[PDB]
Amino acid sequence: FASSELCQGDSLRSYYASWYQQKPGQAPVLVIYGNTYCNSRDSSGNPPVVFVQLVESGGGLVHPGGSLRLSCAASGFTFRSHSMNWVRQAPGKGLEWVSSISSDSTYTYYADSVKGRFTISRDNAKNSLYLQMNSLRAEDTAVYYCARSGGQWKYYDYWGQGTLVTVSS
Amino acid sequence: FASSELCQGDSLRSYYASWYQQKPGQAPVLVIYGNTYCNSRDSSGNPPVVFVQLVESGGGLVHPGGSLRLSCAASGFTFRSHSMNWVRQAPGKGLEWVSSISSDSTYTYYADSVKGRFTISRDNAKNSLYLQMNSLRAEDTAVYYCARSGGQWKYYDYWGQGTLVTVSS
Amino acid sequence: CIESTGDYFLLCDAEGPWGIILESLAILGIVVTILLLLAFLFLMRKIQDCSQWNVLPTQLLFLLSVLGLFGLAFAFIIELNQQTAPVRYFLFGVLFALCFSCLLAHASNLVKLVRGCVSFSWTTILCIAIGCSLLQIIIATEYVTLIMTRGMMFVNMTPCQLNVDFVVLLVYVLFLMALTFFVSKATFCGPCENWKQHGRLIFITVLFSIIIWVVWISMLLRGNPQFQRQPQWDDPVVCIALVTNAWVFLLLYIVPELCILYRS
Amino acid sequence: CIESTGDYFLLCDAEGPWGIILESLAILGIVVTILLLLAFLFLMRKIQDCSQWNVLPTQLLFLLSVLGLFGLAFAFIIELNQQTAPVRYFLFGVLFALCFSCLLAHASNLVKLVRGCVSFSWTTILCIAIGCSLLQIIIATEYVTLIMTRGMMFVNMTPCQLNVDFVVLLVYVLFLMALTFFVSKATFCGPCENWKQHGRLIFITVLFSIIIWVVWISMLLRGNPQFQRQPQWDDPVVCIALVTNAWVFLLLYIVPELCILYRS
Repeated sequence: FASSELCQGDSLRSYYASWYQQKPGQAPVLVIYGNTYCNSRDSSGNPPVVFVQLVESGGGLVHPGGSLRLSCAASGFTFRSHSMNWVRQAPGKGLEWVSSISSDSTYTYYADSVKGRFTISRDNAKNSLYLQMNSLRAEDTAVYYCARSGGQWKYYDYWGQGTLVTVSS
Repeated sequence: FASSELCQGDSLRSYYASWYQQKPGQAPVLVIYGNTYCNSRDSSGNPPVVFVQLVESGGGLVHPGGSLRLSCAASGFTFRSHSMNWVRQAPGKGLEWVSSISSDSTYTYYADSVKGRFTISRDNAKNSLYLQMNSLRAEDTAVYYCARSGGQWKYYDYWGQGTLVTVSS
Repeated sequence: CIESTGDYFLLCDAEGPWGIILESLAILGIVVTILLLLAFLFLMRKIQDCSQWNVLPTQLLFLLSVLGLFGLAFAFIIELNQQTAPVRYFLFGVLFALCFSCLLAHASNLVKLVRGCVSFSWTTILCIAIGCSLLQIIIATEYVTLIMTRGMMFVNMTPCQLNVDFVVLLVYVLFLMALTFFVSKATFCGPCENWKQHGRLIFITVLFSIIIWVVWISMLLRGNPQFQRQPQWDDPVVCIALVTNAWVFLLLYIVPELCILYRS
Repeated sequence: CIESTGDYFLLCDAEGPWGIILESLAILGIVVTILLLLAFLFLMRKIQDCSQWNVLPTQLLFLLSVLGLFGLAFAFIIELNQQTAPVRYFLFGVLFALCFSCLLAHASNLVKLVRGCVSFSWTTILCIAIGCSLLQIIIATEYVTLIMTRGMMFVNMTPCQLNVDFVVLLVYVLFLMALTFFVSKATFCGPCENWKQHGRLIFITVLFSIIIWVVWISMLLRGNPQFQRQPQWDDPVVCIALVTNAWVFLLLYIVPELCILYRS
């Protein structure tokens, strides 16, 4: 469970994974739901996922060591029917997992590399998903995309447009 | 109180009137609110008005003597805050008044030339306005526009796009 | 200086002139109820019989509830677009329960003052007058807050459910009326006759006020959709029923009550 | 075969393993309560003293309410996203009011059986056990229907007001608990001693049951926003309080009650 294990892996007969495609400069889409970007369900305990419209918010310019707030406003769909997935976009490998709140703000799975600096919640009143980027890190400039899962195959059919936050030294 | 009385009129010191300007092929916009298109508030008992987005619905092709239902859907504004007016568009003179439901469906001022064939109502739940054009008349082809009044001067700041219903023999 | 129009010198009342023809009756009710309450408060000075001094607080609360009914009928014509949406579903139930629970209190006092027992004290008759209204004030202050704070507010409810909730809220005062009617009917088997005229007074009042209800609630539920009388005959008929129920209370009950408990 | 995960073999429980560590306790509660109810129903065959036969229906309803509490704690972990939204705000109040009103009934029976009077009949103790719960079933069947039909549903309210309404709904059972505590504290002045151990049982039970409440409700209102323990420590702490209150009722009340009303 270090970095990217896969899309081959000698642990296939313990879960089920999916496949994804992504046009350049755009949010990715699933290819097919359900021993040999990509996606891989795992059982590490620590959140194991590695690689009708949704819009994200945030435009602050804060120096490192400060605080910023991210958002994901969406409508046209049942907010209390699936699970959202904050995902960060980095050049090269691509997408990486961030906090993945589900149901009604009852599953706060902060990511391994951000656990303690990102707080997630699900507000089903205004149908919005937020993110608190306090204690900003210089080596954390990325695009945090907003998605909503299908659940059974961990496929994210619904996607946002991300937000290019450029916190750096 | 026949056809169009005015914008001169020998009843100026008993009410207050307004003025309108209309680009061709577009809904009119009021110019200035508050003895000498135009407008003229009067006190005839019968509804005396003569001359953030609203959309209208209806596309049926019903034979004369039949029935059809009109609609006006709107959002982005407080539905239960002012009065709204059905208005019909005819070539030549221009706009003519139709039923003018207000508050919460408690004031039905159906038009003199249509009283008995048009039923109006205000629904504040889905923020929609309806119209029942049952017992269709051949000589009643017009464009019924949807507006929302200001009240104190009977100015209609908000306007719709009408509906080209072409019932004819 | 308050009218019923669209807004600020706009189109006047449509369908019917159910404006001043209820405002003047409400004003007359307020004035006559104020004078009657003053007379009924001065009535406490001169009464020496403690047999009827027990029901004086219950009649006082009936007068207060009728005054509230008239004052609400004053604010029951402006329709549900102002900040008077909450009061129309709380004060109505509270004051109807107050009045009919005062009627039930008097009925129980008659039951226990006709068949040889002793009239309850001031504490007991007042407690039984307010106890039956406690459930209704609880139910109404639950409904009103649950709507104006948690759920969708009153001015965005469809009229098909915006007056069905009137019945849903007033089922309890309906049960209170039914209990009052049954008790005053059961008062028939009684040897003493000096209080049986009060029993027949309550019987007549509740019969009139159950006839006033067997149609108007039924009208709002059934006929107005069929008569194309909604929401135009939705609020005016409610205000008409309110003001004539206040008047039948003040005239068919309190006037005869002051007639048989006269001033000498 | 029911787990607590995201959906269909997904990520497991976070924060704490408040799953089977409450499900197994609920299952044990169900089994022990079923066996205890069977034994307590067979107890009616052998009892010959009518002095304690009066409280048998009240203890039976307490057992039923505790069984309902365990069954609700079974359905109090899947969070507010299924069709189990209505039950969490109706059954909790109803069963808590049922249990604490049975406690109040037993307390009143002790008051009127310790100072020289005679224990109430089966009808009276059952009526006073259910009457204090009538207001709560009314309040709960009002709240639940008013929200799931008229206002915005449970699954679209913010958690900051989705557990404040829990306190707002349970103020009545809080008053019921306070009344039970005051009554069994006032039971101190009593000459008879054969029923004072039941009174001290009630005193201990309600002291424990006001201690579990003086923090948990206060915790949800105050500390969880400050401890960053919401809405992850929102539902599990409620289920923990529910299951330990059901267990303290079944253990620290019903076992000692069966110990002083033993089988011979």
